Amino acid sequence: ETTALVCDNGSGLVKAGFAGDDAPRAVFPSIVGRPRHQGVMVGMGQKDSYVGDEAQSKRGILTLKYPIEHGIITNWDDMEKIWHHTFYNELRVAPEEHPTLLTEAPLNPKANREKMTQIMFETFNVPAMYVAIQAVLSLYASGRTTGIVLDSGDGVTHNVPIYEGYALPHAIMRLDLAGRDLTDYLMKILTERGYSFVTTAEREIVRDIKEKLCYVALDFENEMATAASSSSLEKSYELPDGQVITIGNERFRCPETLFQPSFIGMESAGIHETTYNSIMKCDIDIRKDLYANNVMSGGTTMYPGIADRMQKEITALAPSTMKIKIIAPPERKYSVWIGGSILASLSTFQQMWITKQEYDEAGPSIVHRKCF
Amino acid sequence: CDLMGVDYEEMAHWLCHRKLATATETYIKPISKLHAINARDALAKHIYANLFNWIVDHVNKALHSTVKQHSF
Amino acid sequence: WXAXCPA
Amino acid sequence: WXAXCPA
Amino acid sequence: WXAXCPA
Ligand SMILES: Nc1ncnc2c1ncn2[C@@H]1O[C@H](COP(=O)(O)OP(=O)(O)O)[C@@H](O)[C@H]1O
Ligand SMILES: [Mg+2]
Repeated sequence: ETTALVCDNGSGLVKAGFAGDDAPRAVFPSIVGRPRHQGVMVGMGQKDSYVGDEAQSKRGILTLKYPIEHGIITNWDDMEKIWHHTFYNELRVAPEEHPTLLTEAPLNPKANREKMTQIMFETFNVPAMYVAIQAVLSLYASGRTTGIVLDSGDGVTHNVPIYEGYALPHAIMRLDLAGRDLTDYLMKILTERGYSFVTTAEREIVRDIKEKLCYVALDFENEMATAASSSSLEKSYELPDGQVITIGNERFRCPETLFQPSFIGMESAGIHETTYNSIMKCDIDIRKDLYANNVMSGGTTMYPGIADRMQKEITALAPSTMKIKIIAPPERKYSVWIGGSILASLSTFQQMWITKQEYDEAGPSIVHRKCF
Repeated sequence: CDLMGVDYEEMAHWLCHRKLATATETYIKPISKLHAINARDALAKHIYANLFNWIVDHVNKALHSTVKQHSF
Repeated sequence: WXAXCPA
Repeated sequence: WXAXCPA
Repeated sequence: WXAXCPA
């Protein structure tokens, strides 16, 4: 009949699809390119801007911009280009026919939701929509009603404790560390070894290096002692021009800055200490049930060994007599989408949508009272 | 597996794991004992319902006649 | 952002 | 250098 | 503190 669209804007990848199917059928980077060189050949069909995988294919000749930075949409016309491309090109569905479900990080400005709703109603003319919290959807995705979700995409990291379906909004922690600034750190440490990656395309090469070769050390000092004392840890990667580059302690040393943000120069504690300091803000009767479920979400939690490092140092911080259990399903990169796909298909949820009648009556202000 | 002519190792793997595929990328992941039991019983029900529809279609092949039916 | 961070 | 730039 | 609150 009619099936809601489910869209998660993220930073980096857009992933989108229809409610009640199990994985997104559109996935592509939320990136817009504009050509920067003088075009020479007449009659080429040359185009004003490129979106998604087009801008990845041609990225040699493009300036690449991300329209979302730390979960805040900074540039709105490019975000409208990304949604226009998503609905018409990727899904090939007319948005007037389908409710749309949209996903956001907690504690980000309200103007972002007001503009997202004004755009979805006025330009797209979407009949109904909703804005959902990224972390809440990872519980729907992992089959739980209780747990402290740790979520990290590109941009924002946040912890959200939930207990039997009640959020605890005073205990929500948010951190801007994750994912892009790891790449801007890797580009800085790789220069030490004599490699220089400046352009926005070279940043995409370093992002691919990070996704292939980085891993998290169980003990950071033992492994720096080992990699100073050996070649055994060292891996080599082939650049798109067929050069070959060799990467040593940098590969474990890059994601350690998740646990020691002072490397990039932040003043806040690592994700393990924001997790523990988030559990410490919950009332003592429920802490046992948060230690028994920790749910990792989003791509920045994909590094090998990040679960066992998290469990090791949280088990160091926690009182000795409790199970600490870290839950990290291999699919977790899509968990926020799978959770929104579940949520949008419930029958109880069909009264939750903001309808255009209500937007017309109350204006975009309504989103704050109706949505979370 | 002997009765049904399948590789023991493939039924033993797929009974306990389920597979999800994004358009570029596929993940195999385990499932709990409850989901494994629910899926075995859904397989048994799906086999039975298809065998039933098959016996009904082979009865219909015996009952049909070639003259075009004007009305019934 | 509008103050603390760049976005 | 050894990758990006020529030196 | 020592039990309830953090200090
Ligand atoms: N296998 C991987 N290992 C390490 N990092 C990854 C991996 N896959 C993606 N990433 C990084 O995680 C970020 C993408 O995560 P994602 O969940 O898609 O972001 P968002 O939630 O904003 O859509 C990017 O910075 C990307 O480089
Ligand atoms: Mg996300």
